[PDB]
Amino acid sequence: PRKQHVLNCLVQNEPGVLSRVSGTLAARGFNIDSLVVCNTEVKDLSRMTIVLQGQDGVIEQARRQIEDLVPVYAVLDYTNSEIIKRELVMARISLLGTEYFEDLLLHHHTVAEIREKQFHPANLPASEVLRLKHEHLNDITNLTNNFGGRVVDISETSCIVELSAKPTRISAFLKLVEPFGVLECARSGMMALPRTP
Amino acid sequence: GLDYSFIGLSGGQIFQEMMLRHDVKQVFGYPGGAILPVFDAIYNSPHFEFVLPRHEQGAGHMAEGYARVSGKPGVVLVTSGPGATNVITPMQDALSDGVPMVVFCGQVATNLIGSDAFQEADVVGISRSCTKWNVMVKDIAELPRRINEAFKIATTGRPGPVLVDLPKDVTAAILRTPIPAPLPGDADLITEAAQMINKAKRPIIFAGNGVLSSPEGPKLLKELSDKGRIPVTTTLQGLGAFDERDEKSLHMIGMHGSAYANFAMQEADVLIALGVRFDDRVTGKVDTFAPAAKAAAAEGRGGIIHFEIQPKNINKIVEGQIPVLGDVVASLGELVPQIEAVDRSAWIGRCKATKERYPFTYTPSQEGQKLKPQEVVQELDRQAEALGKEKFVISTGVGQHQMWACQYYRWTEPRSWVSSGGLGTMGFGLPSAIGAKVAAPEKYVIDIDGDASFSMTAMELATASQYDIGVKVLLFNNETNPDFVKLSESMGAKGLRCTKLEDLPRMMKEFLEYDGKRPIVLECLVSSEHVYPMIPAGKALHEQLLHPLLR
Ligand SMILES: Cc1cc2nc3c(=O)[nH]c(=O)nc-3n(C[C@H](O)[C@H](O)[C@H](O)COP(=O)(O)OP(=O)(O)OC[C@H]3O[C@@H](n4cnc5c(N)ncnc54)[C@H](O)[C@@H]3O)c2cc1C
Ligand SMILES: CC(C)[C@H](N)C(=O)O
Ligand SMILES: Cc1nccc(N)n1
Ligand SMILES: [Mg+2]
Repeated sequence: PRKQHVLNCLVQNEPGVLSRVSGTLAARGFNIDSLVVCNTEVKDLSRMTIVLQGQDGVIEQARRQIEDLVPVYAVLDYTNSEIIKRELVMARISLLGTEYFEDLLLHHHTVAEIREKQFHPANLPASEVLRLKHEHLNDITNLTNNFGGRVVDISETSCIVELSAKPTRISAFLKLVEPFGVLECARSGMMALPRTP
Repeated sequence: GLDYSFIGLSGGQIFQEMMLRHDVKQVFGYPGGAILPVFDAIYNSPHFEFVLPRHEQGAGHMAEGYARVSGKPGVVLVTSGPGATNVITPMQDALSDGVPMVVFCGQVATNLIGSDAFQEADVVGISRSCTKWNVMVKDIAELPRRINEAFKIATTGRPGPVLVDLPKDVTAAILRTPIPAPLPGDADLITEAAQMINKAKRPIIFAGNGVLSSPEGPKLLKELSDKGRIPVTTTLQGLGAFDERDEKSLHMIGMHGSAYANFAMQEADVLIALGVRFDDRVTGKVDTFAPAAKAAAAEGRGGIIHFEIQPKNINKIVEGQIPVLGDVVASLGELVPQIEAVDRSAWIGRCKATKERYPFTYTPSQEGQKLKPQEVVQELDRQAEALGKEKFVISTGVGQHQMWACQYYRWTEPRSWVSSGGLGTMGFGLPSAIGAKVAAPEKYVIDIDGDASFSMTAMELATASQYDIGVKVLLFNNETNPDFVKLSESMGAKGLRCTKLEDLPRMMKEFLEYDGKRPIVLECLVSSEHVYPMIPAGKALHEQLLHPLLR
């Protein structure tokens, strides 16, 4: 039953242990779907969350192999337990709409019909471009507010939204804001902390 | 709160002090511009004997065999780039067979690291997978602690290799400032194991390399076998932990183990596994291994008792009903006082019966043709037993000859068995023997190598002659191959060739009688056969394949 698994590791904060831990999973032919690693309040210790797909049998012996590593102090397979799944995503979204957005898509591989589309900025006065950029901004803001997010940065052409929720909500929000034109995004990958519920 | 032991000392002076602090008396290595500040600080120091092999791979295998005889880490000192990458194979082998080993290798100056300079390689990254732990000393103030951690890691738990990457500018610097400064398993589980052992109807002891960790291991294994009247079998790396001339002793078990150990292990209702990872070449087919132990566990009357110090090797291949995490020699210390002697005549008789009904056998060279390989080993066993079995250390390559040495040579002495079993590196026999003869210069160090294995490291005979290291090479040849006599005498090994059973005792005696400070090769023209017993692919241990005259 190829299920998805989440490993939390307490690990030493020396160089190479990420390469050693990442490599230990690669030895077994494991693709790290997401990994998060940072310092603890203890400067010489780091906590990391590893997310991957595999059957529990192979994943358990992989987990027991990782924990054997010298810089590794503990690895917990939090998959079959009450954890709190969260993930932070940042996304820069264009306010110019799917008309103009194709120009950028075309020109980062490089147009006649697209620049003659009804709601392309070249065919519109400066205010309706201003009003539509703010209308698109208002839709993105209402959308990101509904998922529990925040509009962090705003510019003449785009805006940055910040959202932290379940990875399902994160994927849903990204797909839901896709038609505005995501210029670049950065999701943290799944992070987890066990719950007592 | 500051340590001044190293103030004013260069990197090499800090190094030799750190080597003395770890009772390091013998080192192996090869020079190079990236490690010269450390190389010149040890070669010229008289505290350490230095041995310069012809290849850095030999140095690693020489440190392996040195570490097997003298249960202490073998120190390796190679240069950066090509030198260090040559030790990758001996390093993975030490990790695969649990051999304590410490590799100090040079590196370009820290400002040139990453610039792909001359002889720069990601040694810390290449060794990372094949080493137990590694580090790159980035400042001279780190050097003493990183060395302490290197030896500590290499020798604790399951022993293994560590690599310390030493930049040239770090070890050539001077430290002008000070710096800041065997446990058993759970008592109740040990007790549970003893009570299970005492109530066992037919138990078996399964000894591995973990028993050889301390000299008190075999002493306590003999006590467990005597006080419990329990038969003993060993892995290929447990050879020597139990005296095989004991009538209680089943011999090696596994793919090519003894038919009686393969049979008795499958009938035993209790397994006493002592420092053994259950290799695929031990179990045959995992689900079919020890069915009587499996069934005795389902009824609560027995099962597998597992003593391991590494938590990843417990329940990793075989469900152990009573896991005893911790040192096995310390766990045994609290174990054998709880073992009550019980009548096990029938069980011993059953084993002893099969031991006499399915022995290692083979049709000898009927006419005057080439030697059967088993005949060469049997003649070595007879003459070594007469000369004094305790005076012998025996290493092997990797091949048929390796199994013949396990089958037809009787193993009595702890830490007298130096073979590559985990990684199976061919060419291991000759340098490991050179390393063995170094750790025990007074002992008969025999190398049982084959024509293909010997060919991978045979140039190290020049190292044996240069340092008066009298390794006695027993070469098995079958045939495309060179003249191994003229080959050996090219570099000082006064070798000779045998070719008949009627010729064998004289040649075997003259080869053992040769100068113990002078290498010699006994080439044997041998008719290579198959290895029996054998476990076919996907067959159980009791579906063994004895065949010559036992079908
Ligand atoms: C051609 C070939 C054929 C082979 N066929 C066979 C065969 O038929 N039968 C066979 O047995 N082997 C065979 N081998 C070797 C086999 O592959 C394994 O390497 C061998 O079984 C190792 O067994 P081991 O557990 O005793 O040694 P190791 O692999 O070294 O494991 C020893 C275990 O003891 C533990 N340990 C170490 N020190 C302590 C301590 N102080 N306290 C507690 N635990 C400790 C270690 O953690 C380790 O897990 C063969 C090898 C070759 C090259
Ligand atoms: C803890 C880990 C990420 C460490 N910082 C490394 O370099 O691998
Ligand atoms: C070293 C070595 N090479 C190839 C095969 C083998 N067994 N061992
Ligand atoms: Mg051969």
